[PDB]
Amino acid sequence: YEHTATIPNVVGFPYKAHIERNGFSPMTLQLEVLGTSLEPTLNLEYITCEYKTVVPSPYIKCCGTSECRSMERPDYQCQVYTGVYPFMWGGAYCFCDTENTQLSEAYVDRSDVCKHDHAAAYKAHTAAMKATIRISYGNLNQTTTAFVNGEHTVTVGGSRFTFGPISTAWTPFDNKIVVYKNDVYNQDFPPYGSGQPGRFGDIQSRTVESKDLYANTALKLSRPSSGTVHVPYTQTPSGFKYWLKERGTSLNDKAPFGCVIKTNPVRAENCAVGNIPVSMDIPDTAFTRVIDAPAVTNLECQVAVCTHSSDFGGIATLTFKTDKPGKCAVHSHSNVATIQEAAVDIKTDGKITLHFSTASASPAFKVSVCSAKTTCTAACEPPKDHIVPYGASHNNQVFPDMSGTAMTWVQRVAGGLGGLTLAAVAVLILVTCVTMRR
Amino acid sequence: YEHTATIPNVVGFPYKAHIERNGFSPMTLQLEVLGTSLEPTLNLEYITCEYKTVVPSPYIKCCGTSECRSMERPDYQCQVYTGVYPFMWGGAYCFCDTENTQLSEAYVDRSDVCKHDHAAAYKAHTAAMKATIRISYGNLNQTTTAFVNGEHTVTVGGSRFTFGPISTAWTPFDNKIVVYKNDVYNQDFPPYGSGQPGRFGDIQSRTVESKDLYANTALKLSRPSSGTVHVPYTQTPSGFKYWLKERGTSLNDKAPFGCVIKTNPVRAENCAVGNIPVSMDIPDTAFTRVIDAPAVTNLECQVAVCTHSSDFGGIATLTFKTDKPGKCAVHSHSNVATIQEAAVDIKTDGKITLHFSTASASPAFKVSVCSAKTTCTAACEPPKDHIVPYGASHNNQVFPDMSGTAMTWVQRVAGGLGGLTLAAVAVLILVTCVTMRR
Amino acid sequence: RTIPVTEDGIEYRWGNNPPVRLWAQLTTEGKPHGWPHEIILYYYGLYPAATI
Ligand SMILES: CCCCCCCC/C=C\CCCCCCCC(=O)OC[C@H](COP(=O)(O)OCC[N+](C)(C)C)OC(=O)CCCCCCC/C=C/CCCCCCCC
Ligand SMILES: CCCCCCCC/C=C\CCCCCCCC(=O)O[C@H](COC(=O)CCCCCCC/C=C/CCCCCCCC)COP(=O)(O)OCC[N+](C)(C)C
Ligand SMILES: *[C@@H]1O[C@H](CO)[C@@H](O[C@@H]2O[C@H](CO)[C@@H](O[C@@H]3O[C@H](CO)[C@@H](O)[C@H](O)[C@@H]3O)[C@H](O)[C@H]2NC(C)=O)[C@H](O)[C@H]1NC(C)=O
Ligand SMILES: *[C@@H]1O[C@H](CO)[C@@H](O[C@@H]2O[C@H](CO)[C@@H](O)[C@H](O)[C@H]2NC(C)=O)[C@H](O)[C@H]1NC(C)=O
Ligand SMILES: *[C@@H]1O[C@H](CO)[C@@H](O[C@@H]2O[C@H](CO)[C@@H](O)[C@H](O)[C@H]2NC(C)=O)[C@H](O)[C@H]1NC(C)=O
Ligand SMILES: CC(C)CCC[C@@H](C)[C@H]1CC[C@H]2[C@@H]3CC=C4C[C@@H](O)CC[C@]4(C)[C@H]3CC[C@]12C
Ligand SMILES: CCCCCCCCCCCCCCCCCC(=O)O
Ligand SMILES: CCCCCCCCCCCCCCCCCC(=O)O
Ligand SMILES: CCCCCCCCCCCCCCCC(=O)O
Ligand SMILES: CCCCCCCCCCCCCCCC(=O)O
Ligand SMILES: CCCCCCCCCCCCCCCC(=O)O
Ligand SMILES: CCCCCCCCCCCCCCCC(=O)O
Ligand SMILES: *[C@@H]1O[C@H](CO)[C@@H](O)[C@H](O)[C@H]1NC(C)=O
Ligand SMILES: *[C@@H]1O[C@H](CO)[C@@H](O)[C@H](O)[C@H]1NC(C)=O
Repeated sequence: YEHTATIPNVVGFPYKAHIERNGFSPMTLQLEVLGTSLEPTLNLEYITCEYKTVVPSPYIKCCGTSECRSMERPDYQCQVYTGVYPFMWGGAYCFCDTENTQLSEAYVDRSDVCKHDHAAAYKAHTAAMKATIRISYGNLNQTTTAFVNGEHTVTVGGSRFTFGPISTAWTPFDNKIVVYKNDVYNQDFPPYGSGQPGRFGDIQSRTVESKDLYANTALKLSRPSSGTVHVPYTQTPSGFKYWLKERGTSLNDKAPFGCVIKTNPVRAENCAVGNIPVSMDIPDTAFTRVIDAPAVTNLECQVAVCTHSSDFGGIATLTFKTDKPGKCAVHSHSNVATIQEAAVDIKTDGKITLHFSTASASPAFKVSVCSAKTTCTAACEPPKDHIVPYGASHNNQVFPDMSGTAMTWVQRVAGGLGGLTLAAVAVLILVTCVTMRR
Repeated sequence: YEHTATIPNVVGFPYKAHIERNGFSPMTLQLEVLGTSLEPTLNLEYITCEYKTVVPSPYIKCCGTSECRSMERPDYQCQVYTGVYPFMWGGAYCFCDTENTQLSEAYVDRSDVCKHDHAAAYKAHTAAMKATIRISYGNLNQTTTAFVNGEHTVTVGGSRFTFGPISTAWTPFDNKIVVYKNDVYNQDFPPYGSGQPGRFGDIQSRTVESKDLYANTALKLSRPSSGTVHVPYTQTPSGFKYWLKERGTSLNDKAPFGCVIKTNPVRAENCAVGNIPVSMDIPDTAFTRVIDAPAVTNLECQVAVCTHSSDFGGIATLTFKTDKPGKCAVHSHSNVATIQEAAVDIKTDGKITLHFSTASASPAFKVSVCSAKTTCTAACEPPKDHIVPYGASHNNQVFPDMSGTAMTWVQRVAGGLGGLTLAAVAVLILVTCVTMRR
Repeated sequence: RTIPVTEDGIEYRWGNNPPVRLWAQLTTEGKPHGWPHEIILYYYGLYPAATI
């Protein structure tokens, strides 16, 4: 059977889709969102971590001279210092007074635990949404997972279900994404090969298995002091540790729509935004015939108590007359209220109770039991709690009924004013007619 | 030094970027595209291959009866047949003539060489371009590779080079991509879980290591014939082999702009479309001072022979007077012609030859030798070969010079007509002035 | 077989032979710097419709 429905993208909302099949008894279906996942595509740019300044022991050329040797090392520095007279504990290291050179060599290398402790810069685009849906209709009760697009169909008890394209392309991740362990940051990391010392990206490596390493740490070399072997050098501190103690909070603490950001792989789950179109393919076996379905007539709706709270604070009493017991499908054709249950026990007493959630003072929702029809009218009340720990189960409709007390007074005032205006119009029209008659 | 240039996205063409540095002698640079690669991002949808129909030996219940058992097997079929009287070579297998059942069981499984022989369905988006560029200026001659975007800088002999993003977002791949070995096809493969028997995607598997397999091959079971044990079944042939012998040609045979499609990874190389912006950071060391650069004066340009062919069919003779020998930078400030050489030997004889490529009958390009200035005018000729095996080395400019013979005749006709029109205007103006005078 | 070759050129492959790329030059029967009508012919042999 061909049928399409649209559901909210809310986790824990008991959406109900009603099928009015022609030759069969109506069926009401429970579409439940158990959990979603918005999965972006990540393009790794480089790997940033703490660096390691390797300063080997200086060669001290006692009464001699060497020259600097060029080396293919990131941030390599080399300096031959003349006139040095170092000292050791036992005495003077070199033989002459000022005829001596010391070779100072230093460079930047990937730290031993970039393999362990590192941050990855990513680009996020084309987020792919996948959601978990429970289908429970008639006698079956199943849960399946499908990609949310008009190109995936999953079998549920012989049924072909396709969760159509998500309504919005909104994503919480920006173009540039930096991931450290379980935290994701929306950060404009510097482009590869253009890093500054002391900031994030001072040293950059394309891959963990990369052999090429870019380092810009402003390494400097200076004369040793007289009678000391220490290879003086002044260098900018690691920008990775600076970022670590200036990162602040991650995207989990600022994501809109209550998104929960996790990593491995980077994803945003249970975001409450947009709608999920649903296309349904139900076979004949699921439906029930009206010859075996009870015939329900004389359905009136009266309401004892109703409160427009977040939960199902409305209580509806229905009276009807059936011929045989069985199970009807109940639905609200109006978004002013949502009936908690979908099928109730139908027996000879011809008197059932329904729980519904509304948000308006005077809701007018319509209830159909099997094929019967009736109108439910109520005066719902402002509820008791300022705060509750659960979300609203209604559609958040606050427009009162056309026949509500407020709309009744408004309509009375409008009717009186319109009667006065039409009386004035008729009087002037008659007067003008008489004037042209004379 | 800050300088930006724009180059064509053509392989085998050397762009000549000229730097007019203020305090130094002009320098002309070689921008050579050795090879590009447009690299799309692939999202694997499913894996399609030939299937394997596994038909085990049928259980023949001699004078007895069994029931079919449901199995969690893709495309599973299980039909029981009563009244069977099979025969073997030695005689009748069962005992009773009609009191017997045979259990027919068949199913579809991933073939043993889907691990080897399979086709992958992909989605292509966000193609990333990377190009190989040779830089040879002054005394250096180097080749480097960089991603074509305004976020990558590569060091070339102390210089900071950044190739800004591809002028156009055009890609040869469509949304849906099917890859088989070294061929790529722009095919609308069926969505996952919605395959038809006998076509591509009749059986689908998410991954090569997937345990779940979707199969829709319309498998059918039918009564065995009397006195035979053969498990009859009729099934749709594999859609994979149908696609293999109906695939046709791949994207390599229809890609625009002469793109060459390869796999591992899927890419489009050497596509001739768009422009590649270039940002240049040249230090002082590369440039040469005008005090050590020769001073060139009295530069006239006369042209012996020129043919507007694809190659450098134009020959230019320049006369000048210098004080010392050395090396000037030569450039064409007009796209009409492109000088083959960027620096020529400058000596005392004061005459130099140049090779240039043009496409117009009467080109007017301007040549600067060191800091000198002159105008080159020529009458180029229609060339000899209807077809050549090499691309054009010019900018394809066919507008003749403002002073060319055709433009000379046009301008003469326009001047005569304008003189006649202005004479008529003056005569009428004088006549009207006299009329208002009287 | 007849193959049209234009300014952008073609690349034809036949059998297992490596591909061959060919480009078309700016050829025509017109005279470039002669009388006006020869120049008409020259700019008509290449880019017909535009010069028409
Ligand atoms: C002393 C006498 C006072 C009488 C005052 C007016 C009384 C008459 C009012 C209505 C007459 C009935 C005709 C229907 C026209 C208005 C319909 C209406 O009222 O609701 C229409 C919609 C439905 O509501 P919803 O819950 O689906 O959307 C709320 C979204 N949520 C709750 C999720 C945040 O509401 C919306 O979208 C509205 C969203 C915000 C609109 C702000 C503009 C304020 C004007 C409203 C219209 C009132 C008319 C004023 C003059 C009339 C002359 C008598
Ligand atoms: C007295 C006669 C006055 C009547 C003139 C009427 C004009 C005709 C109108 C429509 C013609 C449609 C065809 C498109 C025009 C293409 C031109 C173009 O596009 O020019 C382009 C740019 O030009 C300019 O920058 C402007 C300079 C010229 C404009 C005004 C010049 C003054 C007078 C015109 C002389 C020509 C006409 C008179 C000769 C006839 C006498 C017997 C040529 O450069 P290019 O090689 O990139 O072009 C090749 C195209 N490529 C390489 C992209 C394939
Ligand atoms: C053993 O110790 C002797 C001490 O005499 C070293 O002789 C010194 O060797 C240095 C080598 O650089 C020489 O200095 C030289 O002096 C000349 C003249 O001023 C000047 O051109 C340079 O300063 C030149 O290097 C010189 O032979 C000598 N210097 C002194 C006398 O203090 C000898 O090299 C040592 N050999 C070893 C291997 O231990
Ligand atoms: C279908 O079955 C699921 C799983 O058993 C039901 O979910 C549970 O319902 C019972 C109460 O009846 C409790 O264990 C929990 O409330 C639910 N556990 C969960 C959330 O896994 C679910 O109620 C059924 N769905 C229908 C029939 O609507
Ligand atoms: C700079 O070097 C490149 C690479 O060596 C030169 O390219 C070579 O050109 C010669 C002709 O002189 C060819 O025979 C070689 O096959 C080319 N080598 C290649 C393509 O790998 C290039 O000509 C030089 N450019 C200058 C001198 O500016
Ligand atoms: C000697 C005189 C009278 C000959 C007449 C000159 C005319 C016919 C020639 C001179 C320059 C020519 C143009 C030069 C450039 C172009 C651009 C090209 O993409 C199409 C043809 C077109 C538009 C040519 C059309 C014909 C043209 C206008
Ligand atoms: C809705 C009810 C419709 C009935 C309308 C009743 C008409 C009112 C009765 C008197 C109307 C007379 C007003 C016209 C003024 C008479 C003086 C004049 O025309 O010069
Ligand atoms: C470019 C050269 C400028 C010189 C212009 C010369 C003027 C032409 C000489 C005669 C002009 C007389 C035409 C006006 C008609 C006279 C009869 C009348 O006005 O009733
Ligand atoms: C809405 C209340 C009922 C509607 C009728 C109201 C009667 C109003 C009185 C009529 C106006 C007096 C008639 C003479 C007016 C005139 O022509 O000057
Ligand atoms: C909304 C203001 C009036 C516009 C609508 C005009 C259509 C109704 C026709 C007007 C009445 C004409 C009948 C003749 C009587 C008269 O002259 O007053
Ligand atoms: C372009 C050639 C030179 C331009 C001058 C052309 C001279 C044309 C002759 C002038 C027109 C005759 C004067 C009397 C016209 C009148 O008023 O009727
Ligand atoms: C392009 C057509 C004419 C429009 C430009 C008008 C500006 C020039 C002024 C016209 C001439 C007025 C001088 C008085 C002489 C006369 O009456 O003819
Ligand atoms: C959030 O997401 C996971 C999987 O997407 C789901 O299993 C979990 O129940 C969800 N949490 C909520 C809000 O119920
Ligand atoms: C095509 O591409 C490769 C790499 O992108 C390059 O090495 C090769 O030279 C190119 N072929 C041409 C057209 O020169």
